[PDB]
Amino acid sequence: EPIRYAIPEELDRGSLVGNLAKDLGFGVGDLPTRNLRVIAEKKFFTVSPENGNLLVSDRIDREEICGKKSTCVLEFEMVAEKPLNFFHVTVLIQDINDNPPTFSQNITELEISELALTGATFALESAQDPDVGVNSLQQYYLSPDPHFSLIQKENLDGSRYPELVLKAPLDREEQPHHHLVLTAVDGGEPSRSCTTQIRVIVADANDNPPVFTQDMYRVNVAENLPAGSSVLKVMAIDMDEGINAEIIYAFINIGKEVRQLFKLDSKTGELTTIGELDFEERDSYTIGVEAKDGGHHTAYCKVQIDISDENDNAPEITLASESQHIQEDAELGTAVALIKTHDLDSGFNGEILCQLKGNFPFKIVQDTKNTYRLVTDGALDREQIPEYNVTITATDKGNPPLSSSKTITLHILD
Amino acid sequence: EPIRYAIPEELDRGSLVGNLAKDLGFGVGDLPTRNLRVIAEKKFFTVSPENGNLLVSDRIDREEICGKKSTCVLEFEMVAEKPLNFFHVTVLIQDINDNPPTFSQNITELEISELALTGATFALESAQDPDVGVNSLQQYYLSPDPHFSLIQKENLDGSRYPELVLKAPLDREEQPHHHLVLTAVDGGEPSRSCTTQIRVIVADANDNPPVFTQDMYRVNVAENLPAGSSVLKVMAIDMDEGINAEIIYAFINIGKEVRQLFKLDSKTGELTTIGELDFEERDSYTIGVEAKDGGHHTAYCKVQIDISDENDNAPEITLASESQHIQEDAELGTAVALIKTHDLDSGFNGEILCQLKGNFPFKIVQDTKNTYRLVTDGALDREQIPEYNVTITATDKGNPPLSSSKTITLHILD
Ligand SMILES: [Ca+2]
Ligand SMILES: [Ca+2]
Ligand SMILES: [Ca+2]
Ligand SMILES: [Ca+2]
Ligand SMILES: [Ca+2]
Ligand SMILES: [Ca+2]
Ligand SMILES: [Ca+2]
Ligand SMILES: [Ca+2]
Ligand SMILES: [Ca+2]
Ligand SMILES: [Ca+2]
Ligand SMILES: [Ca+2]
Ligand SMILES: [Ca+2]
Ligand SMILES: [Ca+2]
Ligand SMILES: [Ca+2]
Ligand SMILES: [Ca+2]
Ligand SMILES: [Ca+2]
Ligand SMILES: [Ca+2]
Ligand SMILES: [Ca+2]
Repeated sequence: EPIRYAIPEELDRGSLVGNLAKDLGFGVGDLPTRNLRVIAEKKFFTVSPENGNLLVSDRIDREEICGKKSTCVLEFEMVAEKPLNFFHVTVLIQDINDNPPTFSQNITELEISELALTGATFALESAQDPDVGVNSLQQYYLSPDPHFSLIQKENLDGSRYPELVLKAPLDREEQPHHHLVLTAVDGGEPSRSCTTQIRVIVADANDNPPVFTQDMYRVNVAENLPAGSSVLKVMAIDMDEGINAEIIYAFINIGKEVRQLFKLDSKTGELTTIGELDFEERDSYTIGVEAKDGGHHTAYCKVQIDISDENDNAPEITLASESQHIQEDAELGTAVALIKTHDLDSGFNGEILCQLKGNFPFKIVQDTKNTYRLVTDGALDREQIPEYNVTITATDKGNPPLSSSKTITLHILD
Repeated sequence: EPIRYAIPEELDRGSLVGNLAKDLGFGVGDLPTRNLRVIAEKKFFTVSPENGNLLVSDRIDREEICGKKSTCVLEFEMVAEKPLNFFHVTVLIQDINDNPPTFSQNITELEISELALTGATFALESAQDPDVGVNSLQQYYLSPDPHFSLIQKENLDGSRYPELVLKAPLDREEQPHHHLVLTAVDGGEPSRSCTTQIRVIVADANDNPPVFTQDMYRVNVAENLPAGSSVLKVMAIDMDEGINAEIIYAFINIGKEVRQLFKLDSKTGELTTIGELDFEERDSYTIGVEAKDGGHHTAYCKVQIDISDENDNAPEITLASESQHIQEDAELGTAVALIKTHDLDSGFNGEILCQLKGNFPFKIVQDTKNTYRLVTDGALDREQIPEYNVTITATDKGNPPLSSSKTITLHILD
């Protein structure tokens, strides 16, 4: 007694579903006398009491009725009169591919670090299709990109979902963004399609250690350099981004001799002096510099600071004599006093020229480069001149030249 | 004429350096008459005018005089009288191993990430030795540790510096700290030594992706569940530290049908309901959950939420008749009205028991599980009772049971 029909959805009003009169043993000779009607909470079908045909009266949208059910059937009752009887009529609504696939968003972003190995799989969002059956099964295609490809797997129910695969390593320092296009095409007639853009943001990874612009920082300064003066500036380049590019500079393998003399900026890398340079104490400094980032990648270089000799030391004079006593009967050339000179500076700043300032019966006789001898070159007499105030002046050959004066009293004994 | 001596440093006062009288052709017969003296800005040596010997007068510290020079010589002048002459005396001070090595700090810290490959080299700070020669060359020894070893290289000048090498991979999740002891021993007699402790801090690396406690979160709720009620709580474990352990929870591959129904906490991972559940619309929800950390490591699990059927729908009654008109001459059993019942709920909540509330000359005759027929079971007469107000009550078999009342007026025609 029950009867089932099968019509496609989205049929215009008046489309023939079937002949309920012919298909139930109802002769037309008593059709209007039985008043064939259709009772239903949702009025989707009507019956013409003239011929007994079951037609449609409203829009039959399968997605509004059943949704995503595999089978969409409608069960209503038909009422006849004289006598009153019920006729259960089932109507299976067939699904047509009238709805295209849709992604949740037109543009989707994905963050992938540079450390993604070749072959890494990244999950993608599947497209939804309001239809069922073959009109809902999707085929996913990715636009050709030399870095990314697409693999398509199936679930247990047969539904297909895309997954992004990496076929080329990602280098943010070469290309931080990748624009892909994913297209979902269902397997119905006609084949409806939709596209979406995938913005792949290459996340930074600490894979580039710091690199100094110079493997050796060699500079020459003077020892009279004041404290705090700028000596040089080391520079390191880190091609990464953010914390993986911030560089801190610091000294390594250093001692208190150099720690109390120089200062390295932890941010700008400027090398200054916190102490006093002295060419006589140390003429060359070799310091190791460390460049470290957030990823603990270290870079090492050496800095050599040369110091020039400045004429900041005056020649001192050392004298010696036989209790600074001279016999008035001494012969010409008798050693009266011994002179020793030395200058702490090097080069021509250390060479000394000793002079005899004044007019005395003596003369300077050079023996070595630093030892002089004061001999007699005139007559002596206690009752005439009892004492001589001999002044010795030694001047270096630097620029500006410095000198010192050493006066010794030489008594004349009888 | 110049003469050079060679004595070790740190000699007590009165130690014999040499016989300047014997070594310069000076007979003792005229030794005190020449008054042998030593002129020097830094008084380190003296000469006894009785025998002509050159002795020491103060502490001879080679580190205070020359520092770290390879050769430490002292050049002073000797003064003789009658006649006055100069005698240049050179004294080479030999270095003794009287100073032990020293590190810049007793405890040094080093940060090494877990990604350090087997064989990675890490620079160490060398020990300083105030002496020179073999008394300054250091031998570095590291305490045996199954993770670290020591390699020793030489510079161009022959000085030796230690470097730390990694022979076993570092896992912070297994051991975040490593306590090492580095010892520096110089090559002098006696061999002086010093130690230092190296605190190796294993820096964290995002190498542990999130892991869910359950690969499947299956729960069953009721459709009358209010909005905002706690459904379940997903949990992910990240064994890393800091940013590499903070986990965010979010839905993946979801649509507006489920997005408008549930809410996943991005921090606590608690799943709540922002919509109204309906067993008649959908009975099971399958949602994908993503667990992502700072290192972009993803973890995926599925959550299945089942819904129980609640008796929240009352059975509705559909009636039909021949214009609700009855002939008073109708035979017993004539179909007067047609009854159709259906309940949207499932199970026993959907099964319906139709009753005939009141006393009328009619009775309910069941045809199918949902269709009833009201037939005649008594006499009829228009002039006696012209109309009947038949009340139909249909009650479901749920808990609590719900029911509806449908009253139709049936006129008696003559
Ligand atoms: Ca449709
Ligand atoms: Ca459809
Ligand atoms: Ca479709
Ligand atoms: Ca890179
Ligand atoms: Ca990078
Ligand atoms: Ca870096
Ligand atoms: Ca100076
Ligand atoms: Ca100088
Ligand atoms: Ca000078
Ligand atoms: Ca010493
Ligand atoms: Ca020494
Ligand atoms: Ca030593
Ligand atoms: Ca680990
Ligand atoms: Ca870790
Ligand atoms: Ca992690
Ligand atoms: Ca409900
Ligand atoms: Ca229900
Ligand atoms: Ca019910």
